[PDB]
Amino acid sequence: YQAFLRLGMEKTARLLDALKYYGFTFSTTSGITIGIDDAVIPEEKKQYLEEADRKLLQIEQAYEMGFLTDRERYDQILQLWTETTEKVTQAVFKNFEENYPFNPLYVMAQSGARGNPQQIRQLCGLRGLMQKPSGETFEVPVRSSFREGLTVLEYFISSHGARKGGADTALRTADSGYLTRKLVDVTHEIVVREADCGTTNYISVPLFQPDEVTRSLRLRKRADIEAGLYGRVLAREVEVLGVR
Amino acid sequence: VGIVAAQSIGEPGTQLTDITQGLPRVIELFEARRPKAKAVISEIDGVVRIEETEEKLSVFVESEGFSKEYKLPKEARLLVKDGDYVEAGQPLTRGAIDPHQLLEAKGPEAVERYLVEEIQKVYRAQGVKLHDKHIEIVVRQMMKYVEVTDPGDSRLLEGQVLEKWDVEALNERLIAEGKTPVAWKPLLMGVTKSALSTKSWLSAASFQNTTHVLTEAAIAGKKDELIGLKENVILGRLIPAGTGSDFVRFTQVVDQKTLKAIEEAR
Amino acid sequence: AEPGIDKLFGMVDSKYRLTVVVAKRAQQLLRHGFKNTVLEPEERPKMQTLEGLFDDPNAVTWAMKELLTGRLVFGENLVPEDRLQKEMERLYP
Amino acid sequence: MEIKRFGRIREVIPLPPLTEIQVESYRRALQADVPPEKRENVGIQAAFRETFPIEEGLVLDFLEYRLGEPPFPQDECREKDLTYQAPLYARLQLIHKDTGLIKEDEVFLGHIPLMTEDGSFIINGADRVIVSQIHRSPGVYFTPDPARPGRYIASIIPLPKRGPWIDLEVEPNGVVSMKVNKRKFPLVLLLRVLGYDQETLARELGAYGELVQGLMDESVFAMRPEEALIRLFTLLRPGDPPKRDKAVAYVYGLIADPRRYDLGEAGRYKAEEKLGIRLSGRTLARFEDGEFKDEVFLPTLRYLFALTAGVPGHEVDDIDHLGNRRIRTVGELMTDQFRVGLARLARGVRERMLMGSEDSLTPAKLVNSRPLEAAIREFFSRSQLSQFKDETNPLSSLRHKRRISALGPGGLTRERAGFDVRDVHRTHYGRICPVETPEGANIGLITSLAAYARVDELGFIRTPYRRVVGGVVTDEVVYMTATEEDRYTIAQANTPLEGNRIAAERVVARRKGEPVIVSPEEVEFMDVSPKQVFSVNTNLIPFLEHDDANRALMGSNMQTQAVPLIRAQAPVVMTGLEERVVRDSLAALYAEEDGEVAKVDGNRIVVRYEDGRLVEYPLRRFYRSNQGTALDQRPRVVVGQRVRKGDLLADGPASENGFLALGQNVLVAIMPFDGYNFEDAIVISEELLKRDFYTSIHIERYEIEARDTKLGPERITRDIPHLSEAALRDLDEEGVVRIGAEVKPGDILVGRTSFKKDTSLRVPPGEGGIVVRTVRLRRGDPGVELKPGVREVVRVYVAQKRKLQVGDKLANRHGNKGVVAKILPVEDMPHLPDGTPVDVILNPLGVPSRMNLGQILETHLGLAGYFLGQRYISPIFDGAKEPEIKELLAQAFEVYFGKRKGEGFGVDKREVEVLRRAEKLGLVTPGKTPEEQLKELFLQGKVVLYDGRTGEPIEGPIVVGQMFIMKLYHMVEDKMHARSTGPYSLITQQPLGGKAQFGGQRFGEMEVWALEAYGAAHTLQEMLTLKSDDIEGRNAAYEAIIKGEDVPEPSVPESFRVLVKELQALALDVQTLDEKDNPVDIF
Amino acid sequence: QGRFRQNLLGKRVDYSGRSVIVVGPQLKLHQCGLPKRMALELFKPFLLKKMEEKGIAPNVKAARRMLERQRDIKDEVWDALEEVIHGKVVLLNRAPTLHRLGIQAFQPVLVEGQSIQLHPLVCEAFNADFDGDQMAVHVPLSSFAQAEARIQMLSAHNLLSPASGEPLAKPSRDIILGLYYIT
Amino acid sequence: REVKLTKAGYERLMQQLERERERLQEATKILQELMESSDDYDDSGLEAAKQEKARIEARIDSLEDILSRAVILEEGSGEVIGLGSVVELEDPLSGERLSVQVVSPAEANVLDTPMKISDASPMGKALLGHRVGDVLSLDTPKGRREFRVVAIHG
DNA sequence: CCGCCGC
RNA sequence: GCGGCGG
Ligand SMILES: [Mg+2]
Repeated sequence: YQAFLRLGMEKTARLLDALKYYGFTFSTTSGITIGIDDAVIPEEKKQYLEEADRKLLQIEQAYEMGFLTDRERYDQILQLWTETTEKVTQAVFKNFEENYPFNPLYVMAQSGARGNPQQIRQLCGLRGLMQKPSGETFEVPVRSSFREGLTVLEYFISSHGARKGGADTALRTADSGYLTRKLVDVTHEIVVREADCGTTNYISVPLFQPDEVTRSLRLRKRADIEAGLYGRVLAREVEVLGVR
Repeated sequence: VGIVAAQSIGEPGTQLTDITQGLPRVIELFEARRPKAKAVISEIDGVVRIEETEEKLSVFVESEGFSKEYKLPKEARLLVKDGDYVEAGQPLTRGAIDPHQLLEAKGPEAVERYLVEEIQKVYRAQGVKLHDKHIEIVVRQMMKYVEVTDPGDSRLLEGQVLEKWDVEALNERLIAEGKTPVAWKPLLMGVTKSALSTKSWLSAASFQNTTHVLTEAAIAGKKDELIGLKENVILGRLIPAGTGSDFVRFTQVVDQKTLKAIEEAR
Repeated sequence: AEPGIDKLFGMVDSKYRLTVVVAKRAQQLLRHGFKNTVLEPEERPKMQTLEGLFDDPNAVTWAMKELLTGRLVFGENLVPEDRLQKEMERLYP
Repeated sequence: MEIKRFGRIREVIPLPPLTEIQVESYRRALQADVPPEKRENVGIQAAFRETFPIEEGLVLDFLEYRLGEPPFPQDECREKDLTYQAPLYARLQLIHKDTGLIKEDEVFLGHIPLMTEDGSFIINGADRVIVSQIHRSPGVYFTPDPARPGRYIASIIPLPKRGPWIDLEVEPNGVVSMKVNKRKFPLVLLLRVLGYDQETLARELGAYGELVQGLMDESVFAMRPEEALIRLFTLLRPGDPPKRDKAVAYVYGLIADPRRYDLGEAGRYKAEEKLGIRLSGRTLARFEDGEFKDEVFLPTLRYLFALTAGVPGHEVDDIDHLGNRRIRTVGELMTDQFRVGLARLARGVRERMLMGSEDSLTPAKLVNSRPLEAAIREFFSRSQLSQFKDETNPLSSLRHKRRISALGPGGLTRERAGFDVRDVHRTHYGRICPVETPEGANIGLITSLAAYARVDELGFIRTPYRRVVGGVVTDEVVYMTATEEDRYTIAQANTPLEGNRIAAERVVARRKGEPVIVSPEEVEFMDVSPKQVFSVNTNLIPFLEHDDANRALMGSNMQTQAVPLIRAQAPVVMTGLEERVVRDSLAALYAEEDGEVAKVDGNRIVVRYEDGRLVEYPLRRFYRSNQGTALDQRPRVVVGQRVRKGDLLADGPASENGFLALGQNVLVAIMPFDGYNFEDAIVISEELLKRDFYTSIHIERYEIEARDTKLGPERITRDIPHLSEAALRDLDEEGVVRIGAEVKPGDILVGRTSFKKDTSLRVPPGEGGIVVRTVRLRRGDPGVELKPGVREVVRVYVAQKRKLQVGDKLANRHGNKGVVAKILPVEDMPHLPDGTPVDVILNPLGVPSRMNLGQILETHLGLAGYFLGQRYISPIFDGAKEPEIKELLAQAFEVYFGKRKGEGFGVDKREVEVLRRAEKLGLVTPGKTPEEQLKELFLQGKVVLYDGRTGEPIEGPIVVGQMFIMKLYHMVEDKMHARSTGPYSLITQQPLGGKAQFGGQRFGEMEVWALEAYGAAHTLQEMLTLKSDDIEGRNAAYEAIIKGEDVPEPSVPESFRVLVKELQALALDVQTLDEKDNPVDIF
Repeated sequence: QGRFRQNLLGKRVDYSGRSVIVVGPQLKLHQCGLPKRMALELFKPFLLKKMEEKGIAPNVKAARRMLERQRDIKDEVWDALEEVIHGKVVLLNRAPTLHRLGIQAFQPVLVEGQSIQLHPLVCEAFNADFDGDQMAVHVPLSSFAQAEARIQMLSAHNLLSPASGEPLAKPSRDIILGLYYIT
Repeated sequence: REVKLTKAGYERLMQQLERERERLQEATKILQELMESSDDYDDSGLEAAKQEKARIEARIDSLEDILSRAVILEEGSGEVIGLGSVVELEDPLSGERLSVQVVSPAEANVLDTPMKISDASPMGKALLGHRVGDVLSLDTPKGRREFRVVAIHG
């Protein structure tokens, strides 16, 4: 982006090819590959699962006494894992950051290359919560990692989700850019022909967002603010922090 | 730009699979509609006051002398409370809003800004990063038509192009005297209907019904001013946009040798 | 990418403008003969099987190459429509 | 090669007859192998008894149905486009009111297709498959109400489609709601009709409900009993005679509407258990004694009131539970249409009872095979269920042979409603693969069935389990019905056992689709094997346990598209089913009984059994598969060999040695190259092309007909009207092209002449090859069905060798799919310390995002097998484990590096250098000897590899191994038309194609926009003009280019012109105008 | 499918072609790998003329027969083709044409085989991976069409996305991977 | 209506919303990268990232709902067991001591110091409205055990 | 959405 | 228009 604004269009094209060339070469000589051992399981996984496991017995003994409602039991257990799983997440990463800075699987993920934190976790840590047919997530988590054999049932259970996702990708894909269609229908006559139109009736782009937690003025996210102001033309002049 | 905006908004639609959203929210938004979970907007701008329980609750915007009664079912979720102010078109219920109502209460400059943002809302939550420019270009066309309440040329039950009226009114007060004000009412037609009833006949002959379109365009000897990609496509002529751009379709190249050579012809 | 496309863009008030000039100019390069150039001396385009790009490979390449320099002029209404093509045939064999 | 398998879960019983679905279904469908004395009770015969006892007085009864002389043989049916059907007739006797006379005789009523030993059919020429079907098994269910969260509604559903859809609902306002076919009426109204009196009714029904105040309400209509039958009739929408015309009521009685499903288990099962108890007859049928008996009605409501009252038994029925889902086996499907034909025939015969002179009418006068034939024929050739047999490779056809579809009749399931059905339901366990479903629209709706999944008496896919008593596991297996499985606490097979005794305290089990940790004392049933959880198709992926279910699918489906390679190699690492697939599929040919071999021809194999019989087994030499793939049987037995019973005599299409093989095992380095394996590209070593590693044979069947025009018969001769002799060489046989000739694009394959001319089957642009077989059907047809007008037909088979090239796409069983980007010279591709170079280089990057470690596993084990020279068999969830692999890899280090020490040399300066970067990487334990180090690095599954281009190592061990990869039915032969100009439609002016000219890609508006946006003015103009409609534009364009000139400027597109006129043709007057509003001329 | 809906809904193009795409690592965003054999047919007319320009053929009809059945045409016909394509470019299209980048222009560099070599960086623009996806290619006939095609339509000129001002020539997985390991 | 929480409950829940906010911003990035990735498109990547993102957004909505209209009751003093009250129950026979604190359904958490039990919880229902000295029972899977409100503490 | 293959 | 596959 910087190169584009700074040195011009085609020159940037040159740099891209440049990066493209080196990136690739260095890529081949770097010697990066995947091996089942490359997906390293954190020693603490056996810990956090045990810690969470016993913790599950407390929740059980607590209901087998009559303290927690049928529902409370459930919600509390999910919470148990929802956190336990996230715990194991940062753990695997902590292990790579401190011990194997140059892990193939890891390096791939960190670098904009490939892999996603959530996936990395399904290999080294463990993919834990997969929901039932309807939507209500399962009570038991998928204790395994892909590194180790994902069990018979854990697999089956996980199946439900993969299928719902496939169905979703279907009817959503075949929509055939339906919107690209209608959009085009109402904007297919809009074009740019002009001389600085004289009418100065402008739109003021808001820099602050109202309520979500309650009434409290916040600074709209960096992203969104950009979206509304980037490449725009100021209606009227504005002295802000010292610049005109 | 028309295209470019339509495109940038369409591609992303492929990944948008109580309150309801996703593509449907995008279709509901581009199409002026009454969403699933409607939220009663406040038509009057004053302060708020409630009346609790009773098989029905009630939110009341009252001030100077009148209060706009809002019936909030015993199963609604209202977040404005007994006490403070509420501008026209402010969410009195929780959830989605209805454009038409919001247009009446607050006004147009609000509908527009509502649509734009409420649209972005979905793409943002879906990772997509598209410039507001585009949602704007579209939305603008959603209100390029207005109704008539005070006539001068044609009768007051018509729905015609907003700008075509800025021409009538401009020359009715400016060039030719007799200030016959052409009072109009901003109209929020849906994206689809904006298209449906798009001024040029050529274009109509394409989607709706080719019979009706030509029928009417026949009677009033219609002159299709060739501007717009669709209509001009049929002509098989160079599109009014791109290189066809009236701005550059006519450009001449000469060499200092032949230029002084035209002076040699003089 | 392209040779000084940056420079080119900076010479026109609008993108599409560039294309038009570029094109029509390529037209004149072949229509009124292929010698209607302005930078044929040392430093004219070229190919690699032999040095024959000196005659007629790609027209546009020339155009742009010629426009990169302050030789040609382009405008909304520079020269009367018909008179242009008449004078050109006369001074170019 | 030694074969070592790591299975530790005692696989108790062998897999069932994989194609049993179809096979047995047809056998029992039409019991034609055994006599009528013990003739069946279902299929054919049942459908017969159904509509046979005819009563119009007339009386025509069924005796015996016999059939069995197949007009012609299989192959003949294929070469002649003939449908392989059996002749079917039956003895029918007509009894007369004149008790003293009767008539027996036989009438042949059409031909019915037969089932092949593989399980496929042969309709019009080609082989087709009748796929299974699923639906709401005609029964009675109770589901919650739509909007009103209040109470639930009752449903009564019985096929066929003619049968009424009944529902039962209770409303606030008042009483019952029983809506049949778009309308509702009082539930009592009918009750009264039948005999249920206010008194008796209320008592037994509301003895616990209080709703009853709903039924006993008639104080006006409830005091007239029969009259209520007439009352109900008035409630029919149509105005009709109130004279007791049971008719529409006769309809929902016993005959048509409800069901004739076998009495006892068909619908009754849904009865007895689910609700109520006993069934009388077949359905709510009893129109006997003036009064009616409906032992079904009150119960349905009798459960409604129980449902809304207490827990008499909690019946909330889960629709998708396979226990209320039946699967339609071929048989039921064919039999179904059969009884429809039976009905259609029974229709005319009754008409022919009043139509003629009494005894003057006999069999013929009552029977016309017209109905039944069109009936059956229509199903096999028109029903949306019978399809082309996907035979890319045996496995493929086999899956397509057993997959279940939801869409079909339309009365079972449609298109726009499926989010619910698409999910893999709880009950799909062992009954439906959760992986076999296809990607894209139509997902989860069409899927192949499980391993041991076998259809029972009436559909409900049953699965096998192992009853366990106390801490003892048994071999006594039971095939449970989806519903029955919920009653028990079943446990997994992974449960450690000491023979028959469990081994752990907290031993996993699943109550009802719910994971629960149970005790050894509560384990009532155990899973047979992990296999049963998936399909055959899936059961073929090595380390499935390490592969994300989403990609596993891609992996299963990809095998279905594997293409037969000349050199077939079984996977260096197998699942354990490869043997079986080739076996129950009928690719290879086995030996029936023990004996010896006689002749081992390359066309036939004759063996002598030790019992006293010598048979000649011909081998389909080189046959054209449905998908155009080679199908040859290559004898693997030598002359005079003592063969064991059930031993491979010859190998099938991809099954070499008797194992299934599709693609080959190649040495592969898993690293990144320049960019040749960028997103999903693959790099291949020219070395592969050299040993014809990846080469498949293909055949294209071009067909030409000698049509009979009223302008003069199109003769087929060597006479080529335009004077060529150089193009008439190959065409030596007067008319036909000679076998063994080389046909290139544009040569004449077959000649023909027609009226004002040369109309000859030519080699369509693309390619041809070598003509290998030819078929001509002249006048005196032996037993072929030549369509009308069709004088004679000519078929020409052409084939060629497919060597792997850059466009081709391969992929492994795990899901890594990709196309060949560059074919590298062995010269400079990744070679190992010892001269051995790799075959293919997979880009690492495609493994993390997608989750399929399974491949990286297979590769490790595959590495051991290379230097250990051995193939392995790793079970689904029970296969090889990470420790055992490292063990075999350790063995492999002594072969790789061991021979290295003796041969005379040590470590390279290169090997040492990569070891430095490896220890600094944390792959090797610092401080150990290079020898020791490399071993530890090899065990990781990574070795050292030198560039090949530079001879310098690739800093960092790289993993390598034998990965089993296949070539897909994707040749680039179907992927590239290059059109400069040619034929245009004569109706619309479009560059359509046909024979010599390719077509032009469409441009659609979706792409025009693309252009518009760019500001691509002329580029767009060009696409709508010079390239499409301006007949003068494209003309000037062509010319100009011929001239090396500058294309002319566009004149008004004919579309503009054509519009002005179309507008002139009517009142409308479209006039084009100038600057100052004045005229302008297009012409 | 009437007549008013005819001029818009679309149709098939002359001078078109389509094939399976394959990654071309060395290739620069500027160019694109196109199969000579395809180019031959694609640029047939343009080739014919150049054939007469060079003694290879006496006339057009001759040049045509010359390509009617003859197997190679070796270096010379090829020398001519490669000469005719000099600075011309072609367009490429991807399966669903979603945004303006759905079609980009590249300079063809003749190559062996069947597949079409595409630049890695543009693989993001056209939703296109190499598991068998196929792209269609077109040719700008007019010197005006050619102009716009290579000026405002070429790949290297459309770096930024019209959607957001963010780049679309972003380095993908492989490149990044390398660049990172080295820094 | 109204949701009641303790000052401790408020802080705990408020912080939870904060943490979930950072998680939502991180799940965002990932999703954005995937959508622009489009290399090995149409796979688990998107559906997974979007699904995870959803589970998050849901916990956020329920957190922002409860926190926007909850009341705070300052009850360190009083006698009867009410919301916020930390009771201690002693099993008669065995003399087993138990520490519990009844709170609104949203504050419940078996992981807290005194086990936070829902107001609308069986055990939570039985305890509300009683004082030091009281004796009561409820149903339990193994049977029914009565406890005596040992003392009521702030 | 675009491309193909066949009654 | 029906069916099958690919992106
Ligand atoms: Mg793809």
